[PDB]
Amino acid sequence: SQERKNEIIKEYARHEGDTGSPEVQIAVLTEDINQLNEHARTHKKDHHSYRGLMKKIGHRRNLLAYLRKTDIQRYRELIQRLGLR
Amino acid sequence: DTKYEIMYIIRPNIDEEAKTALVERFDTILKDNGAEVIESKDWEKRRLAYEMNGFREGIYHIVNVTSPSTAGAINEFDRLAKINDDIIRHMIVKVE
Amino acid sequence: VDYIAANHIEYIDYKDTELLKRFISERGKILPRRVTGTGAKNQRKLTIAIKRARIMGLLPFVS
Amino acid sequence: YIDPKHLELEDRVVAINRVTKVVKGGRRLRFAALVVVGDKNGHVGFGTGKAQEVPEAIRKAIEDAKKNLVEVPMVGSTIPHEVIGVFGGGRILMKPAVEGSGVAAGGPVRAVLELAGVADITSKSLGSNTPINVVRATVEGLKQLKRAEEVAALRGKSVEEII
Amino acid sequence: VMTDPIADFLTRIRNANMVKHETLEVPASKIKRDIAEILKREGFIRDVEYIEDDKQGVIRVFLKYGKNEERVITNLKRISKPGLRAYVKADEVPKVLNGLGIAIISTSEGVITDKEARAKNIGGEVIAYVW
RNA sequence: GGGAGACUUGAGUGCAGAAGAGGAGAGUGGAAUUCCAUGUGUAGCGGUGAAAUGCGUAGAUAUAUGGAGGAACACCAGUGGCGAAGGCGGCUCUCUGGUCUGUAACUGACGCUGAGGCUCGAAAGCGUGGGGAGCAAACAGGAUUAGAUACCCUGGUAGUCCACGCCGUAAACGAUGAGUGCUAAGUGUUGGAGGGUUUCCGCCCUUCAGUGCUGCAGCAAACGCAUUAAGCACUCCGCCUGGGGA
Ligand SMILES: CN[C@@H]1[C@H](O)[C@H](NC)[C@H]2O[C@@]3(O)C(=O)C[C@@H](C)O[C@H]3O[C@@H]2[C@H]1O
Ligand SMILES: [K+]
Ligand SMILES: [K+]
Ligand SMILES: [K+]
Ligand SMILES: [K+]
Ligand SMILES: [Mg+2]
Ligand SMILES: [Mg+2]
Ligand SMILES: [Mg+2]
Ligand SMILES: [Mg+2]
Repeated sequence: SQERKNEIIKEYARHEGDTGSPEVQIAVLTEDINQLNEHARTHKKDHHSYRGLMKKIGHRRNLLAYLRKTDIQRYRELIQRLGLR
Repeated sequence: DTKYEIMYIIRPNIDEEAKTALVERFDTILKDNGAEVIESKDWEKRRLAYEMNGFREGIYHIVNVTSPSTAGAINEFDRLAKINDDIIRHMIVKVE
Repeated sequence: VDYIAANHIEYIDYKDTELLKRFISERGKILPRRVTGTGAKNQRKLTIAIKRARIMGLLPFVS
Repeated sequence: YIDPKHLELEDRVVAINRVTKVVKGGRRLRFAALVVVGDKNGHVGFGTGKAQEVPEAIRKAIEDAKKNLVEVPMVGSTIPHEVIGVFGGGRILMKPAVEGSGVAAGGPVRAVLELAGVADITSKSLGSNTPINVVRATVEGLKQLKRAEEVAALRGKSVEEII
Repeated sequence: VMTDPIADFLTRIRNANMVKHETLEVPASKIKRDIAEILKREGFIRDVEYIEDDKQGVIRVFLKYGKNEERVITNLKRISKPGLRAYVKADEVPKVLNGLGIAIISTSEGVITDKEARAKNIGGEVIAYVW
């Protein structure tokens, strides 16, 4: 939802107007991944959509690796807020 | 909220009284289930292109409604609509 | 010429039997767009509108 | 185009191949001849000819070869630089060699180099050894040889500046 | 993705040369400018002009053809590669077509030709053969 | 290569749009087949190269009116569309993936490939529970034939369908791994974008991404490929090293 997306963007934006950044993208990808997991458990035969879920997961992983290699302080701050591992 | 157009064919022999109660009933189903009936109007009484539940005529009634995709108004209309003897057939379509 | 585009209609209501009638043949079959001139996008919309009209008794399936 | 006249060309039969066309009555056997022609002074050519008899096939091959002469750049007894000639299966590597080392070439390559006037050259056939294609591959390599003066002129340099 | 912009530059020249294009453009880099300059002064290309833009700049190369539009450049080969870097010592510096061509070598004295490298008695990474 | 900065083109986000048999779930429509019931009706019907088996006077086939049930979706429909591939075609709704085009607000190389692992994977097959119209391995009968464990005919079970769990193979093919850049043209078509005309409709041009055909340079053993390369290049992976035995 564009409303839920924007409100997550504002909560995690590194500054005013920041749509693109590891924190914003990862957080939006985090609620996208959670919602698609709920869909997945209800529709266990929807293999085509599951592939979209997996690509979202790999993109989130890649952005997390970039954030960790770039600023470990930010990386730790973010994963706590989103409750990642 | 998404916009739906509902058109159902009432059996052509229904009484005027029964039709009014019928039309009122299926607006109340949608209102009760989180849907705003932006309009509902009898369109035409037409000959059918083929026999439908034994009938070759029907009174087409169009409902324009709005509701969240999550709400059960459309599903509830469809459920009660199929059981109803007066309603021959119906279709629910999204509109712009 | 694409009749749908010419008339400047971007919504094809399946209740419009008048419009839909010119796009079916004798026996009620859907005409190819190469025979009617309609464009590919409009042909798909017409097909849905006709099929929805048939299910609601506004157009016949056969004959 | 190198004019055959004014040159004392010599001929070398590289290969004589007996070839068959199958016919209703049996087989029509002919001879296909591959000949290299050259003046041993930097001009060499090759040609093919077919006939029912070997002498007639060679004559046609010789006449074809004279019409297809090419000039080979030559520094002293060897070629200006390394070159790889490729045609079909044939793949011929040719290198400059020190004075007096002879023509270290095999097969049809020897005929082309000797009739062209190259006396010292190292070569290796790396592809198929079908005589027609190695001969063709050789000339493709020789046509890639460049003269220092022509290279210098094309680059706007003196031959010393290039080297 | 593009992993060897130098090899891309050499190939753009090779492909443009094949069809005898008058000019050619490439995204700029210091090493690409170094290579273009060497081609310029060694007589392989006619000219080189530089364009200042917003991304990384652009280098325009003017290809050179002789009388009858004979190609001055025969071919260009990338020697050192991302997959296999090639290094030569001062005594290993290559001669390309017995000196009728050039090798572009990157040294601690800069990017220079094979002639220059063995004059200074230094080696380095062999970038490309040009003949 | 390492370290500290800077950058915006690659990559991604935002914003604005576009198309779609992409997937999953739950409903639903007509045509037709079969069976069933009831009239009408009378000796055939069905089938082959020709026949017979078979069905029918216990009333067939045909025809009319209905009822049941399953499976598949005519026309549209198109080197058309979508998907990683396998694949996806009635209609409606719910949930859901991806792609494409503008814009250039944001991030600032975050990228590519990817052994091992994991996931998906036609059809047949397997397990449990349903369903079963049509079709049909097996099988039966009738033919053909020298013989026929076939082709042909009449039947017909599994299977084909659904749920769930296995299987993991196909000339699973473009018999062509993925990413990137570069290198004549012509002409279709699908979805976009921009402008110049056109009263609109549309035409004209520019362009992006697909999808085809034709065709240079180059490539190729040849056949052929050719901006959707099999051309010119760089990166990473898979794989090959005479045939048979395998
Ligand atoms: C019907 N007569 C045939 C016919 O003329 C053939 N050519 C088409 C002819 O062909 C020949 O001349 C041949 O070439 C070979 C030989 C077998 O038959 C020869 O005799 C062949 C004659 O016998
Ligand atoms: K009903
Ligand atoms: K979508
Ligand atoms: K089964
Ligand atoms: K096109
Ligand atoms: Mg010839
Ligand atoms: Mg199966
Ligand atoms: Mg296999
Ligand atoms: Mg195209």
